[PDB]
Amino acid sequence: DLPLDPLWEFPRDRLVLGKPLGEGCGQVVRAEAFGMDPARPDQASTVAVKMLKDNASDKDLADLVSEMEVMKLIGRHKNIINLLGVCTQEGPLYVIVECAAKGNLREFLRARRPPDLSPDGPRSSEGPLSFPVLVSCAYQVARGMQYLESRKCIHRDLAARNVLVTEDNVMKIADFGLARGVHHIDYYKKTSNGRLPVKWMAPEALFDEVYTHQSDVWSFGILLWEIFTLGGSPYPGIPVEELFSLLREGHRMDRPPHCPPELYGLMRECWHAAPSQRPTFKQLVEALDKVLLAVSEE
Ligand SMILES: C=CC(=O)N1CCN(CCCn2c(=O)c(-c3c(Cl)c(OC)cc(OC)c3Cl)cc3cnc(NC)nc32)CC1
Repeated sequence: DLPLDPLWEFPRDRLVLGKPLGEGCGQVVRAEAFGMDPARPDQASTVAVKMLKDNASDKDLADLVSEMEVMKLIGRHKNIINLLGVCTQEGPLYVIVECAAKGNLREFLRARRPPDLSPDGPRSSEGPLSFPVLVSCAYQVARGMQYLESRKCIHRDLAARNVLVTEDNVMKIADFGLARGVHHIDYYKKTSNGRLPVKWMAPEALFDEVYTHQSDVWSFGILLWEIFTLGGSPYPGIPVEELFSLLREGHRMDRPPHCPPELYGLMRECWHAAPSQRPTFKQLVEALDKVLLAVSEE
């Protein structure tokens, strides 16, 4: 059956599968792994494991294998979900990646929105989220995307919900190696979560089925809006039908409340019609870095 890759192959009996982590289009499971670091063979670690759905066609198998091989080639970076190991021999196909304890960025932000709350303590009107951390989140997603771009990897669905947050609040770009079938997209279809993925698509991607890294930049611009709305849904109260014509008329989202003009400027820059007139991820990393270092250091 599948070829043995000793560099990545991990003994399946060293896995202890646990509770699911989400939906997927295979099954994702939180698992316990022993000896992932071969220097510490009896040391436990929490990982994420992707497997095949019950009654999976040969396509579902080919998709996961394809996704497995993409992650091998892209390599390691602190701001993406990294491949840890695989199980290809003598049993079902397992793909083992890093686990993000705090879930996706959208839920992270929404669950940490600021407080008519009865004031206790010295910091009652002080929410968990502060401006510099928000910028840091944006900066990390940018650096992560930059790495992917350098690996000639286009995400095609960059969004706050496709960014994962670790125990130490590190942003990791999720699901970057998926074959999402961009020729059969139901633009009207609303996900289980209530999301309309069409709201993250660049015009050249939506209208012309053209994806580039500049297409991801457009998406990143939408992600920027999500961050500083603390998990707000883009184009509020606009159904897909209206979004079509609005985008054709060149409509853009308004400046969100409590958002400095520097960042709304970057958003609008990412939403420039001409892809060449949008910033690169390298420029985004640099721009966001300047804002990050401009914080008051007491
Ligand atoms: C697409 C529709 C959908 O409805 N959904 C539900 C939400 N979404 C679940 C997040 C659960 N989840 C993953 O899918 C992965 C993960 C990632 Cl990103 C990979 O990218 C390359 C690859 C991979 O296998 C190869 C795994 Cl297994 C890693 C991961 C780490 N941590 C956590 N904790 C919540 N959850 C993860 C999966 C997509």
